[PDB]
Amino acid sequence: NVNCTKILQGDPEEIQKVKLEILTVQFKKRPRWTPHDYINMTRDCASFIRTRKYIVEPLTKEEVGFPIAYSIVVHHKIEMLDRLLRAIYMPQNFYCIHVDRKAEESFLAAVQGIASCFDNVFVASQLESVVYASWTRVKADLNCMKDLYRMNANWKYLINLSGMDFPIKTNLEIVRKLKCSTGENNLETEKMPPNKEERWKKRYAVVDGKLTNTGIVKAPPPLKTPLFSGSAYFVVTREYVGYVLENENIQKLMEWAQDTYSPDEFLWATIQRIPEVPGSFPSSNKYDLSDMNAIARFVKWQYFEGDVSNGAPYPPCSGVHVRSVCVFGAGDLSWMLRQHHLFANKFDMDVDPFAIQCLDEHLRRKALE
Ligand SMILES: *[C@@H]1O[C@H](CO[C@@H]2O[C@@H](C)[C@@H](O)[C@@H](O)[C@@H]2O)[C@@H](O[C@@H]2O[C@H](CO)[C@@H](O)[C@H](O)[C@H]2NC(C)=O)[C@H](O)[C@H]1NC(C)=O
Ligand SMILES: O=c1ccn([C@@H]2O[C@H](COP(=O)(O)OP(=O)(O)O)[C@@H](O)[C@H]2O)c(=O)[nH]1
Ligand SMILES: *[C@@H]1O[C@H](CO)[C@@H](O)[C@H](O)[C@H]1NC(C)=O
Ligand code: NA
Repeated sequence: NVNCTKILQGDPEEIQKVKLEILTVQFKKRPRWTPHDYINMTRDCASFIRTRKYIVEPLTKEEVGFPIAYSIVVHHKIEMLDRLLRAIYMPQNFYCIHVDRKAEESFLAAVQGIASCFDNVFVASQLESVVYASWTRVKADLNCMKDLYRMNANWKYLINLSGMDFPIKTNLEIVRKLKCSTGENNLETEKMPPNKEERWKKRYAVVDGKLTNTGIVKAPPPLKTPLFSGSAYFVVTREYVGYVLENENIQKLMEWAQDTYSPDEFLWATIQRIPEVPGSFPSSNKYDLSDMNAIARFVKWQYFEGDVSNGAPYPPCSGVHVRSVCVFGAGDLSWMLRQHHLFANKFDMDVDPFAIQCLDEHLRRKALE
């Protein structure tokens, strides 16, 4: 009933039609799949793959010759994970899923179910209990990095994702952008703004499942170069993964970073400017990369949204905001798709499944050409 073609072109009438449908009593009562449904469905992997329409064969030789690794950190919403995995799944790639140690038993079993169906999807060999804004969020990605670097020698790039991400490019287009990177990494990395300093000048501790400022003053970072500011999300070469897992100075930086607030938002940005890190850029601010100029992740921050022809980096959210981040509505997609980033965040089947559906369809159609 929803014309996804009109949605992707940005037709206000079709968008309004989605907005109205979302408001109905009938929509909010719609039947949802449970983690138990997934435990059930994945007993028969052949039928699960067929039914859910995973892609079982690589689409081009170009893609076959360019394997990609993914690290996916999740804790809930099994249906969104299955949609995300299906959208990015290729037989030649690798997928490590980190399930939060605190997640529900049934969710963890459902993730293991899905993973058991694929030789190249698997659960991280070590799980962290992930506390919001803490080191354990970084630690989750490092765990996956460790597994992936050991399991195969031939993948080119690692991309980290969360459970509520969605691709806005096909595998083929991602591979081509990565080939265009020429062994360089790509992620946000900008001069540290002075209002983010309280996050690492002080020691933070977990008090009652919650990361809190102790007020204790930290030693300076063990680094010649500056700290840089960025995001949790990155696109990095295998050689970078290797270096970071084994280099001693990087290790000291990480150990120093453990008791900071949101270390994920400076750790990667910072390492990317250390000389000798594979794929790194010089620390000169001429090479700084903003979130819009990097390709890693398109994200809309509430306080930045506005009139793009008036200086706003992107137009207002059409979904809803959660902690200042736009969760995308169908009205966001048109503009989003003209951007160069590989993935976007956040989506949510509970808020606007029509956004995901149209994006999902468009990408599958586009790929099968
Ligand atoms: C596993 O699933 C099958 C199919 O159930 C359907 O799909 C599921 C994912 C979920 O959405 C269910 O609500 C759907 O009905 C189950 O087989 C069904 O069993 C019910 C109850 O006896 C029956 O009414 C249906 O006709 C059956 N459908 C089919 C296709 O056989 C099955 O019971 C589930 N098994 C377990 C162990 O939970
Ligand atoms: O209890 C939690 C909460 C968060 N996460 C993960 O941490 C990452 C970041 O979560 P989110 O994007 O919601 O944090 P925020 O958007 O508020 O910065 C995601 O991969 C989540 O799956 C987690 O593993 N356990
Ligand atoms: C959806 O809209 C497009 C573009 O306006 C139109 O060409 C197409 O026929 C429509 N699809 C259906 C099945 O109604
Ligand atoms: Na597996």
